Amino acid sequence: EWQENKSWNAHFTEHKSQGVVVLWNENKQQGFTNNLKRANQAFLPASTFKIPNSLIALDLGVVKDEHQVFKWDGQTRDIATWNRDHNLITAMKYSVVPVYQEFARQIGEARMSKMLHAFDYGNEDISGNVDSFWLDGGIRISATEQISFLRKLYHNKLHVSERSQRIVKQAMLTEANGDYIIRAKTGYSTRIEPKIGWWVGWVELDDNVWFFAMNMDMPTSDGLGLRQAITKEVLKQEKIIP
Ligand SMILES: O=C(O)c1cccc(-c2cccc(F)c2)c1
Ligand SMILES: [Cl-]
Repeated sequence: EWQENKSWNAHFTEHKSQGVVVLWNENKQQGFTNNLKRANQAFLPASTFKIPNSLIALDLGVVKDEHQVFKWDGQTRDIATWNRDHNLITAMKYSVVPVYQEFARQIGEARMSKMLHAFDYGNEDISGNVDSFWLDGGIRISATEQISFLRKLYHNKLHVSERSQRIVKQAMLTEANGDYIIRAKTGYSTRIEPKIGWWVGWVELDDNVWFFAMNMDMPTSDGLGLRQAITKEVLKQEKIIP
C-alpha cells in the first residue's frame, strides 16, 4: 500500500527547490511519498553508499572494528575535517571520501560486485572506477530502494554478520533525545547531472520505526542543510516527531 501526498511539495517549493520524501511505517507496512514517480527514479547514491561500503569492509575484515584508526595520508584536501585521522565513526560523521575510497580498493571489484548483488542494492552495477563508482560510475538507487535496503539492515537480515550490521547502525547514529533516535546518512552528488542531496535512515520511537529516504535538487552547496530541515518538517507535519 502506497499513498501520494502532494501537499508535502510545499516544503520543497517554499525553498524554491524540488525533491521527494518517502516514508515507511514499519508497524503498519504502509508507505507515503509526495511524488511516486521521483520516488522510483534512480540516482547516484554518493555518500549514502558509505552504509553498504562500511558493512562490506567490516564483514571482510578490511576494517577490524569501529576503533581502528585510518591515518591521514598527508595530502591536504579542501575539506578541513578530512585532513586528520579517522575511525569508522568519525569517517561516516564527516563523510570522509578518501577513507572509503581505500576501503573499496582493498575490497576489490569482484567482492564488491558479489556483495551488492547479495544486498539487492540498487542496480547492483559497479561499472566505473573501483574507487569512485558511487560518485561518477554506473551505480544507481531510488529512494524506495534505499528504504528496502535500510529495512533489511534494521532487522539484521542482510547477508553479513550480525556484528557488522550492529556496528554500522552505531556509526549511523545522528541524533538522540528523550523523544526519538535518528540513524541516517547524508549524500551529496555533483559529478553527474542532476546534482542532488540525499538523506536516508530511520526514526526510532518507543513502539514503532519510521524509515525515510529523501533526495532533492542541489544546484549549490548552499542548500545542503535543507536535506535534514525539509525531512524533519515532513516528520513534524505527520506527527512522527514533536
Ligand atoms: O554534507 C555533508 O555532510 C558534507 C560533508 C563533507 C563535505 C561536504 C561538501 C561540501 C561542499 C562541497 C563538497 F564537495 C563537499 C559535505
Ligand atoms: Cl547506538
